[PDB]
Amino acid sequence: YPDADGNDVSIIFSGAMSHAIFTYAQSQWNKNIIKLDDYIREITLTVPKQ
Amino acid sequence: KLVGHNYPVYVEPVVNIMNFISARFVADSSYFGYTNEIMIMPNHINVPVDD
Amino acid sequence: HALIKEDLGQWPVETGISLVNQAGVFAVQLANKLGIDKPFVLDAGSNYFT
Amino acid sequence: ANRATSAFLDNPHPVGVNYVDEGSRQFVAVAELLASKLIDSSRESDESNSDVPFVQAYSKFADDNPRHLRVKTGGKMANALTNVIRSYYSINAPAIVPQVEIDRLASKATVSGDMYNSYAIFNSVPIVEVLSPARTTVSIVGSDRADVTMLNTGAGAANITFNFGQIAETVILKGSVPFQLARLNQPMPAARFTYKLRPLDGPFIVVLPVGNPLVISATAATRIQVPLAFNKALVESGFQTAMNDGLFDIQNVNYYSSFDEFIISQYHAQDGINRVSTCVILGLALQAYDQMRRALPV
Amino acid sequence: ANRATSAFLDNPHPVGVNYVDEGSRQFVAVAELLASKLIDSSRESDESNSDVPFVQAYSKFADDNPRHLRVKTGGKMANALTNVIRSYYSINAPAIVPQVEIDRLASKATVSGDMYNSYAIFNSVPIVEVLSPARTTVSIVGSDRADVTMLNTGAGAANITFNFGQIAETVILKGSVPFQLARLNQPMPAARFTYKLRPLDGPFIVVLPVGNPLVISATAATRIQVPLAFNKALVESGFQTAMNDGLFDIQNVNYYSSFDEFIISQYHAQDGINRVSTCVILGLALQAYDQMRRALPVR
Amino acid sequence: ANRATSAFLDNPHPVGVNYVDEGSRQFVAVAELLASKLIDSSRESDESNSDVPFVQAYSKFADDNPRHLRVKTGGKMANALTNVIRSYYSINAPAIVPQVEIDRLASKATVSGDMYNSYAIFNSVPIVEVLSPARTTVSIVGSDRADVTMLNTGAGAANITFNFGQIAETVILKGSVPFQLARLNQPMPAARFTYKLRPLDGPFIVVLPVGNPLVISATAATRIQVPLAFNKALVESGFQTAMNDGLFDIQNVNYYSSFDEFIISQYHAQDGINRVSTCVILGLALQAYDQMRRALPV
Amino acid sequence: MDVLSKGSLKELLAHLEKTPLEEAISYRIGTVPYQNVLISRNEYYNQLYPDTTSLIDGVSREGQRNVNGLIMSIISYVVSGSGHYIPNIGFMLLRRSILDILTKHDTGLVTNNLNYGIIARNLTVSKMNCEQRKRMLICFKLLAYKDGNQNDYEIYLNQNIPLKQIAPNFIPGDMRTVIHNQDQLAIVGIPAYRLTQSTELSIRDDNAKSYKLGYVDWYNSNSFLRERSEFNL
Repeated sequence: YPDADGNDVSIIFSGAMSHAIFTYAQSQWNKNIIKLDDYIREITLTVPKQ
Repeated sequence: KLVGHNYPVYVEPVVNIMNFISARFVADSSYFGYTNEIMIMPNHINVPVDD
Repeated sequence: HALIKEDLGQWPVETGISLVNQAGVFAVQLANKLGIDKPFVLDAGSNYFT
Repeated sequence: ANRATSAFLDNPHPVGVNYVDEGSRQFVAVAELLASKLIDSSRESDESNSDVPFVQAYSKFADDNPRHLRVKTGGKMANALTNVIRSYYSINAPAIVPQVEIDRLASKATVSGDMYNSYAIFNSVPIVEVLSPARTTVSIVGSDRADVTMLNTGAGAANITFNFGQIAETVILKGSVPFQLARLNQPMPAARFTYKLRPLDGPFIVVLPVGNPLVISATAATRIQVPLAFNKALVESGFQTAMNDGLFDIQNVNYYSSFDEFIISQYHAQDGINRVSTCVILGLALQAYDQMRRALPV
Repeated sequence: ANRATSAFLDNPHPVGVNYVDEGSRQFVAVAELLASKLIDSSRESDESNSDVPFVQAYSKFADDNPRHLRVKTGGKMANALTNVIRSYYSINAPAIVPQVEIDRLASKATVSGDMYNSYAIFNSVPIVEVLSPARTTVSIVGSDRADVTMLNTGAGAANITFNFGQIAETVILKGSVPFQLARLNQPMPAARFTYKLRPLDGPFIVVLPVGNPLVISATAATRIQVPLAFNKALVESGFQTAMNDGLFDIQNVNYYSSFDEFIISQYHAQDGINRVSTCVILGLALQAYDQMRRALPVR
Repeated sequence: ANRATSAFLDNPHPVGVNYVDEGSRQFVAVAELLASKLIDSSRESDESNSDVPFVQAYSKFADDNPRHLRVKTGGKMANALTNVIRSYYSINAPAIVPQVEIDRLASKATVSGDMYNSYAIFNSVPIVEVLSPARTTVSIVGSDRADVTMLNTGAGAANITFNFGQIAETVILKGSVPFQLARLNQPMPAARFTYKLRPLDGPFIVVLPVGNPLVISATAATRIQVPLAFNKALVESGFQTAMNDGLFDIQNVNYYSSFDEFIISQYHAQDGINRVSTCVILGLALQAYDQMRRALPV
Repeated sequence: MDVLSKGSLKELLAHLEKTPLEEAISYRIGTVPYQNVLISRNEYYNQLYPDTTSLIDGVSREGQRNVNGLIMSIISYVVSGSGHYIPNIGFMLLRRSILDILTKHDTGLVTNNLNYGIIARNLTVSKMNCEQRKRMLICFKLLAYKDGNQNDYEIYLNQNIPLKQIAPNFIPGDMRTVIHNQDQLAIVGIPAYRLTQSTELSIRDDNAKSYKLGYVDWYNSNSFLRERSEFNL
């Protein structure tokens, strides 16, 4: 089923530890996935002013 | 240097994932096939068990 | 009788050796088995039947 | 010979005699460790925008996964901790929780139940008695900082006897004006503002001049053996939450403003050594109560 | 009849009514989160003798790269935070931070601006009024621990009324000598040292015998809903720092020794429930202020 | 005319002048850093149910592996830390620790011994003098919260002069009843409960009406530059531990209730800016002493 | 941010045609203007910085319920970027375009009694820059020509000589004047790279600086976020 955003949520039968380890891994990688516009803003701070 | 190394603020996600699995390995031992206590008893002693 | 079991494999441990060292080594293998060692995003929205 | 004493040292009620064995001590230590992770997971979940750390922490604490339409009570551990705190305060409180439930909960985590690893300094001032003669008025106010006001209306200078007990390690006396203090049957020194005394040195005599009031400010430090995880800031917060929640409300028990006053009063009572051991276990239990209640507001 | 009241409960000045929406609450939470990173990065920079950890954190906080010629004060984020703090304290302080800047600074980090996740305990004892007969003198001193000194010179014993505010949960009374206290129209119990009271039950009456004075020491505990990031130690430090820097120097405002006195006094005024929500947001803002100033020092 | 002063501001003893260079400052910083890991190692030991995290932390701190035979003392670092604490308190205490030993211990961890990175707020209230006319009684009591009780038995109102020094930044005055206060050569305002003052402004005159006594409660805030690692909660606990452990028992020294009183008293002495830097380093040393001794009681 | 970006008279008039009166009115309660206040500028001074609040600041302020308040709210939006708090104006009036209010009689608003000198003083015309003043004079000319007060607008310009030099060269109701106009009215534009992330002393200068610095980010991201809510309306 869809969430508030466009992501798709899968509700399945699975083990508790496999669920905890997999979902925690998803959160850690998802923290470093950012929009291109935010990426461009980060670079502009590093590069010279012109 | 290995002993005294401090975790950087922006640590790689793989380090966080491994620390999560390592913590679960010690906290939840039954999932991985080891325990901290066993009981050896003769057969004629009757004890309540998980039915 | 029926039962549901979660099988994550068997990982023997040694009493003399430090558990943290063994847990960390087992953590690398477990991450590789689940496919979460490298940056990834889940693509499972197509795994459905109507 | 009038006698004045500190209010909080008067009639300490007996403490509970249950849940003090080695198995029960492990339960309190385990609850503190699991509650500390619960409060840390909640903080991480808010910033990280992912609820996985909290779900894992709640599953360990409550043995049941969080649900959206159900209240986050805390499970059997939360209920057990609440009732054990009731038993610790008074000997008249019932011991509802069975030993089987305590042992099952204590097996969730492995932690030493040792309560003598470290120490904590407590700042209550144990003025057991202040003996004053006729025509002199003495008033004692305060527990953290004891304020003794003496006024002499007699013809000549009077002697006031101070008894600080034998439990406290050091007591520092400060006066609004320089004053003379010496031990019993000992020569008086010259007047000075500040005195550092050992309470076991004996009862002390203070020379009180005629005409002007003299206020002596007392500060004390006592060392009590506590587990290494003992945090005084969290214990005090748990104590006041426990009182407000009403689980200290039993018949014929004394009430105190802080855990500092509660533990010093029990120490100075008869068989105070045995009472203090139960109080330390209560303090660690209150520490877990504060962390769990803040994470899950019920 | 004589009336005595606590000094800090007298005339609480109105608090600000701006920057209390959902977006503004997110800005305060982001500032607290980013200030915590700044104070941690300065520790790492000092240990490693490198400016790399501090430059990364300062750029995130201030959206600008540190320069040797200029002065490091926190940038536009610092300017907004200090000016919003003044707005919370008084309604006389203006609102000069545009909504565009508030929205921009709230997008730096993703947090939930919920100020009711947790609770905190405040120890200020409210004594709204103490009523005494003609021939009795009553003096109230202190806020964290209130010492009430009472002396009776009349022929007969005097009844003295103690009124604690309906807000406080628990009040504990200890006397220098045993005394009798009971609720209104209730039998007088035997004299004892300690009483535990719930102020909601009603006004209390204390019987004063003729002779030596009686001093009553009062302590109180009140629970106020706060965000999980709330830290009383950091909030108290920020409150004194703001006072010393002159942030609270506004016309027709009252001054308090601690944040505990401020929040309790505003709670006991009319529309206190509305006022407490703003004070809590000010508490988080002061927590962000304290961590920012300690990271970036000015002699 | 009578003069009343704060008890804790009287006769500050000279502090030590040794172990205040760059090399010794990094030694105190290393001890604080390594003692923090000693406490944190205990929590890590509980999680893994192993003593190897504590062994690693103790070995770095003490240059030797812990033994079950003997009590853990901390080794050469503990001996050096105890002795420098004694030297900081008094000039009469010997400087017995060699520079070479301080040199070696400071190289264990990488730190900068800079004690001016941050600031801390100290709450002691300095009342240098209260000048009162005849037939009036003035009593000053307290350090964190100073209560000044004033009674005049004369025919008319009396003027009381308050001198709060020049070091403190903000002083807040709260009265039991509304009173009048103004600076020298200024008009007197309407009676008001709360006054905010800056001690640099000058002496302050309070009208004392004839009748019931007037009590003024004073709170002060002073900012002193301290290292980033400063933690007032840990410094205060270390001060009480050192006093109980007999690290301050030297001849011709003054004793204080808290580190708050100690640092302000030396600040207000003549040429007091010299003492502030030394007292700050002592505070960081006491912070390390509190953590080291709580992990390894003796 | 959109209104301040327009740099030509024909762009500004086009924007006012599509913008409802709701965007020129704030729902934030704000503060009373014309108040002497002390603000914190720690980048420059340790002490508090004296300043006075005004309607043409970038922050919403309390407004009056009269017609004068609504016209002042419209002009403040054009020159400063934010309106004022005037509650319960009416659903029908708030749906009308800003240009409809200024230049059309079907709205139901009467503006004949307006004094242009009083409105300028209330908006602190002495503190307005050349671009802001030209925008204000455009709104006055549109209101004057709607009411038949063309002579009053000219006489008002004669009294204020400095305002006469920068008066816009367009006659309402004539399309040729708008086409050939060469005025520059851009308060906010793509910044010159020399601009830095630094604070300014005055309230007006800092708020204007905030709009300038955030224009680049707004330009790139406004279209998608607007469309994400506009579709399926």
